[PDB]
Amino acid sequence: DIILGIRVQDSVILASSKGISVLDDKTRQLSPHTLMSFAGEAGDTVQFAEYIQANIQLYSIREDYELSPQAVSSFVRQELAKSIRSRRPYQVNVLIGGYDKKKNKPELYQIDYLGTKVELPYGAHGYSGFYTFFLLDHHYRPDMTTEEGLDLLKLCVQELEKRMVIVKIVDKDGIRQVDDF
Amino acid sequence: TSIGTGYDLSNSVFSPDGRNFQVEYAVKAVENGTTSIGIKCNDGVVFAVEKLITSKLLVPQKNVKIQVVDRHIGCVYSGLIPDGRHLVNRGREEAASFKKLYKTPIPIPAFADRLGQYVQAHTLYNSVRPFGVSTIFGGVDKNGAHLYMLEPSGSYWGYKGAATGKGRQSAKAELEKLVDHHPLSAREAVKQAAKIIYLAHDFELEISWCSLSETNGLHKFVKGDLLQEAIDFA
Amino acid sequence: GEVSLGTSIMAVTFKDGVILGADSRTTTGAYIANRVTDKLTRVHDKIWCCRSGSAADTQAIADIVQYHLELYTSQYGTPSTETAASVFKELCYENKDNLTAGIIVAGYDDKNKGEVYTIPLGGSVHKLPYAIAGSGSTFIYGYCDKNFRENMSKEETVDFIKHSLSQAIKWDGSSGGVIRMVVLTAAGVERLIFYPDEYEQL
Amino acid sequence: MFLTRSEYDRGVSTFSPEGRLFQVEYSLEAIKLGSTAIGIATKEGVVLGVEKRATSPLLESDSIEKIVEIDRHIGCAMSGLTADARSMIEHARTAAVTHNLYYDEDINVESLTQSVCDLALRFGEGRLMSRPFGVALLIAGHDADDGYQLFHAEPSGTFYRYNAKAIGSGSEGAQAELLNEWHSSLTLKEAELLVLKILKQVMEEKLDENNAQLSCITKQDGFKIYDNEKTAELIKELKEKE
Amino acid sequence: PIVTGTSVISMKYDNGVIIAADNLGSYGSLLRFNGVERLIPVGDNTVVGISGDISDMQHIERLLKDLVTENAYLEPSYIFEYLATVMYQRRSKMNPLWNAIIVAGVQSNGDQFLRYVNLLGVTYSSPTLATGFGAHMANPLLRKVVDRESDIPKTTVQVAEEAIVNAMRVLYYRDARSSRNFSLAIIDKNTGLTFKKNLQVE
Amino acid sequence: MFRNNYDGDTVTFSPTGRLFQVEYALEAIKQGSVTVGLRSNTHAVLVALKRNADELSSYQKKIIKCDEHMGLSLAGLAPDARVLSNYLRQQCNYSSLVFNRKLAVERAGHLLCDKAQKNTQSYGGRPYGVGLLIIGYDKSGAHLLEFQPSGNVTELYGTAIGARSQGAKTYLERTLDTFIKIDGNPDELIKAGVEAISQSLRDESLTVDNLSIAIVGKDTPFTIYDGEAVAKYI
Amino acid sequence: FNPYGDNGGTILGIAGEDFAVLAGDTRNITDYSINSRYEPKVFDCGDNIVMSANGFAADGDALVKRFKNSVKWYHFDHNDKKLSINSAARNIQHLLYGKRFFPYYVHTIIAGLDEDGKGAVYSFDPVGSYEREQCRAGGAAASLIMPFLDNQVNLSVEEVIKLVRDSFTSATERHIQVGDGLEILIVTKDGVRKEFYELKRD
Amino acid sequence: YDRALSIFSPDGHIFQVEYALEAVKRGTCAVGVKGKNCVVLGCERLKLQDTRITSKVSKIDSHVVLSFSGLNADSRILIEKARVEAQSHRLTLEDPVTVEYLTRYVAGVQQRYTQSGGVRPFGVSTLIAGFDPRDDEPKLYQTEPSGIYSSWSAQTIGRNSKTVREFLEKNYDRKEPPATVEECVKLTVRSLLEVIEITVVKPDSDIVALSSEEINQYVTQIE
Amino acid sequence: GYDRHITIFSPEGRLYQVEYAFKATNQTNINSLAVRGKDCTVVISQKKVPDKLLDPTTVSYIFCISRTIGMVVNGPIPDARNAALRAKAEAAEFRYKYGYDMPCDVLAKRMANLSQIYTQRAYMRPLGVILTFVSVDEELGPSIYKTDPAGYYVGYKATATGPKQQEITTNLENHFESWEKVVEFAITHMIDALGTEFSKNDLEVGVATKDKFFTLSAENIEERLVAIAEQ
Repeated sequence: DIILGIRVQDSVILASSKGISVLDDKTRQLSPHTLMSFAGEAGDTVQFAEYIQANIQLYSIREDYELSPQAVSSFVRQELAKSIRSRRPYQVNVLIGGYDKKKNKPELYQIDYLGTKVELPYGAHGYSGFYTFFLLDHHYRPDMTTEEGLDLLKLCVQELEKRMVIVKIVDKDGIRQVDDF
Repeated sequence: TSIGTGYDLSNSVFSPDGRNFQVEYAVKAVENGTTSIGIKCNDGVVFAVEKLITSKLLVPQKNVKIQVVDRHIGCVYSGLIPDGRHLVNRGREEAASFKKLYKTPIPIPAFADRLGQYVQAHTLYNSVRPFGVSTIFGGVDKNGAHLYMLEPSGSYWGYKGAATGKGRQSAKAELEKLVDHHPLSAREAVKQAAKIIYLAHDFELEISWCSLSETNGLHKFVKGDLLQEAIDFA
Repeated sequence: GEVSLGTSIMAVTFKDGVILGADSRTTTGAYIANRVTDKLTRVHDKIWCCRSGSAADTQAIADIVQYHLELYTSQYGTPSTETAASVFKELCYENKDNLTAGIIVAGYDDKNKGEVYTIPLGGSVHKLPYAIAGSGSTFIYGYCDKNFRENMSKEETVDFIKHSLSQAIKWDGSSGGVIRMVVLTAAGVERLIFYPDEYEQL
Repeated sequence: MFLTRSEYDRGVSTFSPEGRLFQVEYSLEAIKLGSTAIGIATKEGVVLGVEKRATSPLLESDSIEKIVEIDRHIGCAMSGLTADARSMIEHARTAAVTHNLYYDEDINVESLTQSVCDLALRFGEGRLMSRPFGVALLIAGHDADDGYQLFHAEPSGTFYRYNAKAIGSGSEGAQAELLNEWHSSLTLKEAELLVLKILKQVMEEKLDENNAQLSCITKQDGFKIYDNEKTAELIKELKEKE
Repeated sequence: PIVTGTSVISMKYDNGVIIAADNLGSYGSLLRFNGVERLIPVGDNTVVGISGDISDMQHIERLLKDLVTENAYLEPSYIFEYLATVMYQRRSKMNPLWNAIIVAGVQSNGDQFLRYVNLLGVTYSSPTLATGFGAHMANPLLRKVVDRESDIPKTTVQVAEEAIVNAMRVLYYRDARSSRNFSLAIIDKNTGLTFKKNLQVE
Repeated sequence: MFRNNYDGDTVTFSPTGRLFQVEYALEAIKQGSVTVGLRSNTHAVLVALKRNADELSSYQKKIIKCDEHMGLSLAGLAPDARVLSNYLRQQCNYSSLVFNRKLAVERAGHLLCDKAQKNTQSYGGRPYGVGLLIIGYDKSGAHLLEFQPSGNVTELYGTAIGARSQGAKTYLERTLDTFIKIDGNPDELIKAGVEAISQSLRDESLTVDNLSIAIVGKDTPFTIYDGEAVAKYI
Repeated sequence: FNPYGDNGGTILGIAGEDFAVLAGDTRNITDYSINSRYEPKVFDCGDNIVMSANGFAADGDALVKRFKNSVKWYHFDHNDKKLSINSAARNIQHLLYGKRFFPYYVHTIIAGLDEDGKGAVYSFDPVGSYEREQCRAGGAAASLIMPFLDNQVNLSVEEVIKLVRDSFTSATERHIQVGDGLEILIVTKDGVRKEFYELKRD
Repeated sequence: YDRALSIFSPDGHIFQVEYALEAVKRGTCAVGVKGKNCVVLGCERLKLQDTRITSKVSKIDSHVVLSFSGLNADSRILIEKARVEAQSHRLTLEDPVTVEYLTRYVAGVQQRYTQSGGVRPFGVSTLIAGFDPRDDEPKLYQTEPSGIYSSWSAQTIGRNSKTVREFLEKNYDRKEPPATVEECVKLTVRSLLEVIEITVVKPDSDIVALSSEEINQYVTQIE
Repeated sequence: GYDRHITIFSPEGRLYQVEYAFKATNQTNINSLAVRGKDCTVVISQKKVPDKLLDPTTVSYIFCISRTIGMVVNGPIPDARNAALRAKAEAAEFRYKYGYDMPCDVLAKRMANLSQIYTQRAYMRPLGVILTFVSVDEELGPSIYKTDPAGYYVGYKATATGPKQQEITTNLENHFESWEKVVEFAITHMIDALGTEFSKNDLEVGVATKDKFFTLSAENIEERLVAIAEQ
């Protein structure tokens, strides 16, 4: 259960790791230009992701407008905190990556299980949060382009599997699936 | 003025003269019932009823109109049947509750107040109608005999002699003479109570009484020779 | 951290009334928070309550009983000591799972003269000619039985209570101070106070 | 002895002299507005037939549903305010399914109609509704305790076991003919023709497979609503026999 | 529990039932209240004997007094089922009555009745019943008199009474929480409910 | 004329003290079919004339069993009969579970009395339009109770309620001295009841379909004779 | 507080080719003390239905009580029609399953004739789960009974009653909680028949 | 009988519910036409109005659409409840709401508000159009304040409804329904000219609001 | 229209239903009088039975609300007894909540505030009684506070109520050590104002002192009348 996020100069790259064998886990499309990736407890984490998708979709239908990624991230933070009020906290980690059409700039946000929101150039959770910062911090640059980012992700993922993913990109063209890790 | 058109179609409404006509109408329902009287004696009280027999099909022993709210309380009402029996059961509940809590029979003045509040509570809101029964009740307690008579308005007082029903004016007039003539023993009143009912009046005579001396404070009916003696006196 | 009432309390019916007596010391552990406490609580003019166990629950219950009795008094006149005990039982019993209350009720009424009702922590009600409760009562159970007599006079009962509580005070340090006593009689409520210099040497 | 307005009909809880409850009686007037529904009970199965009453030609007559399946061996035909009916059918479906869950047995239709009438009874004490149902439904079902049976459930809360019943518009005419024509030895096939024959008289417009649909209850087949092709054949056979 | 009554014993004989209980309410190791009656007559034909928490016993007592009051506007089985329902329901509410109850009585048809019910709602009948410490001491002794149903007609009042009293003496000697004073009730189909008070164990 | 202004609901008393809205409910029983009830010292019998909505419809059920020892008949509004009968049955079963006693016939009729009298005092609800004839047999013995919607329950040797019930009542009064002495003869008692209901007929004759009969006693738990079983009594 | 007790004993159900049998001992037990020697552990619910809930008696008696009430309600709603064994099984499952998070600790068995007339026996898991079984036993000495029967069964209603007698006779020999009396209920199209046999007293 | 929802008229219909329909007849005209594989919705539309912050056709979901006639305020709230149900069903269940399901729910809300004398029923009749998920069969439904929902091949509600429902009845053949987007659009436009905004919904959540309908108007007008 | 049957403003800006409640206070045809002494407050009230059968003992319009507070009601007694139980319970609750005896004025405020509810709520009718609370407050000394169905409450140095309150009040205005003296003073002006001689059966008296409020018995009243005759 690894989720990654890289904020390149014109897009956001989200990656996720996959009894029952198949041939889109830990992700939900909140909006055409917004993507949400989550990791944590099975079950308690998907209902929250499904609920968030409904509310954001409901807002889009009601207003016929694309809610900005910053607003979406704030909404998730309040709902996650509101969820924990009357129950014991549950291990959840959400990455919200979206392209702000109004500002024409990508954005990536990280939300912890306690409901704290961080705007990040890059982020990770799980086993990827122990060493991968040593690589991204050394190699990441602000003006990195999409094609460069996936070399970094392909590089990064390579270290992850040495010490040991489905990849999506959000851009002005919308969500996009990728086979080149 | 006895109709009060305009202010009489709803309960809990004051007429320009301050009267609540719905309560007054409930009084008229009382005046159509069988006359019932209650006599307060030096040692107890006496109740009499002109039960108008309707048909032979009624079971004589189970057709009793002088209700017993509690072992030491006798109750007789005139007016609407549903309200009279509804009030008796509610009064029966209060008597049991008081005994349950304080482990003593409920005093008559306290019992009357509890009924008065319930009856009066139905004159406050338009969703309910005032009870259409004037209830004569009494008994014996630590302070002696008590006879009370609550109206549909919820007003009740202690009485030396009470009367209700259609045969009310005649019974009250004769009842006043009895008090004036003998200002009674539990024995004597039973004969006098029978006399008043016959004067007031096919009807049968039902009589009950409760006295400290002749019934050690319990309420019992009049039967057998005593009954016949009262009829003979009447 | 709840404050438990360290007490040595006693009620004794006598010829023409009842006497309620108690110490004046309340302790938190080994410390004496107050040594002039008035443990004799009035629930009615002729009915007086005394509390054992937790000081919070009993104080709350005592206020309710006084409220209910005042409510009863306005309707059916002055209540009996039996009625007050009944009120205590309802509160003490139905809340036994939450309230830790032990009570002694002593009162005077025309119908029953003096009466004493003791309500241990279990919530049961027991009518007795005399009653003793509190931590210091465990040390005089064998003295009150040997010396108590029925239909005693005021002087004997006052002396009897003085001797009884002097020993409980002597052996129990949770109880001590001044012996405050209430004499309930048809003449009226009377208050007595005995200082240590008056009863210790007995 | 003056003429004055009387308001014993407006209220629902207001008794009139002689004890008539008019609002319930006015509810039956609503049924007469509904489309005609016919039901005949006999051996080999029960048969239901309903006028669809197409408001306009553009209306999807193939989607007008006056007959609804409550249990695999029970069927209901409704007439009147269809909006109120949906509340009753939903309750009936739940009760039948609930009975199977609780007893592992098909609900007895005599018990089902009792449950439904308990709902229509709710305008008073079982209150959940302000006014009585403006729909009268006709239950046809087969339970293996009493055999193929037909029940008519009025909004008043009373159900009757009917050999043959007609409700809705023209019910008075339909019932009069059913009295002339129904008999114990009525086989299912002629009952289906009979239902169509009754619909012919009381239906104001032409009888056609598009505006009339039949249904039947059979032990082997259960509740089934006839296809348009079969109804056309039966209508064709009917006019040939006439 | 805080204040507890130790034991009740009973046995059915040819013409009725006998039930006995000692008049003591124990405050732990302290024999505080030696005046607690624990046999509750509920009419002319039945007695309810209660052990365990005395405070809960007094709560049972009123329900029995309410039962006669509400009805008067009873049978031994009638009363037991009311109690068993309460005891079961209090258990289901996780708020039990800490008591063991023996309902002894004679039915209007002459059938003898003896049923036991405890805080858990467990119920059983037997020729002889005892609660708490009496289940191990008296019950073996009484069973020697009536070991089976066939022995019921062969046991007279005197034999049953003697066995009950003898069981109390053995019970008193070896039971620390017992008292010399006990109450004994005899219910007979002919002579009705006979109720004996403050008997002395000797 | 003036009645229209004061008959709006069961809360307004008329200037003469009459409560019209509940009088109409009593009059609603006359719309129902005639049912006859009578009892001897040891046996009680119910006889009812069922009606069908149409010749193609089954005759409506008119007699119900609350337990093996007592039952009842119905006359008046169907919906009210549904509510009251099942509510009473909810009380037969309730007592056994918690207490394991048979609910006595007298108590059964009186617990229902409180239900009807509430509707005559509050706005919104309406008085029940159904009358009941309850028959049972308990320790005390035979019982026959007639419940009116006005909360009036009367112990009766025999009675008749419904359309043209006066004729049956007259016959029962004329034969009260006879059918009470029919003790230990359940067959003869029913024949008297069937004869009693026959006087209420106008056009329709007795048939195995429309007629229903019930009987209960010491040796007879509540049994309902309907269909071919009723042919002999006709 | 522990809301759950134990009473021991054993029950056995056998689904004959046509007839059905339900058997159980009559002894009621609490921690080595015999509460009573004859408590009917097997019940008849009518409609050719015999029911028995082993384990905690207060849970068992309630379950049969509610089930019997459900049968009465079923009769009222279904024109007094007979209740099928399968219908009762699912009805009991809902009763058992209606208290999952606070369940009955009873291994109950119902025996009867299915629609076609063959013997029927259903055993219910305490949380409701049931399965049709040819023969089943539950309780303390259940493990000592089934193996013996399986040898001799895997037969009329007079030769199986021999094996059940010997089976329980064997269990009482080596097991202390097995009762001093055997109850057997026989279900056939004729009806329900109760047979009792005596066992060892100690 | 007119002044309450809980009272039946002697002839057997509730007048108050009927009076809600006349409110719909006072509303702006709405039209709907079912093609072989498409559905077309047309609606009836001051100088100083801000036309860039106004569409009478509000979509309840990606694949469902809902036009209305009558009181605009009531419709705006009825639409909101439908939108929430569409997502709630998409949440509790996985599949999107069936078109028949949504109209049943919307009609239920209107029917529900008729079950009390203290509530004004919605004076709006909805015209729900759309395609079932993963289906190519067009579905058009109409709901009324009374709570009755019906399936229509072509329907018009509001101002000038009878005149427009007569034009459709003769020009629309259930056995010869239009089989092209242009054909149904022309019928809808011709329907509205008998007295312009046109919306076309196509399977797989393809909803487009047409612009430059003047070509069809010019074409239809010449003919 | 509706303004006549429910308590809402009429076009004249007045609540007719509340004003009709005032006229109901005179239905009993009983008038009262309350005056203040140096250390005690005394209230007088007529006891027109008038029926011979009616027992005069139970005919009392004076209620002992609390230990120190008593109130006299003018109007129908069924409404008076309902008011008494309200005041009889408000006083007890105040002591429970605030730990000291209910003052006279605050009780009038609570009862008056309750009456204000009936004058504003459409479905609640005004009680229709006039309550005259008399007590000796430990702070303000003797005090008289009178409440009316309109919701007003005013303190009085001396007040009279009933059909002939104007006749009584005018005499007090002209006029303006033990409670027995004020009782005689109050009775004398009632006789002078009304002109009707009084007996024990026709009069009921209530006295409020520092310790408690009590109602004089029939024999006690006769003694005061005898003392007046000595003048």
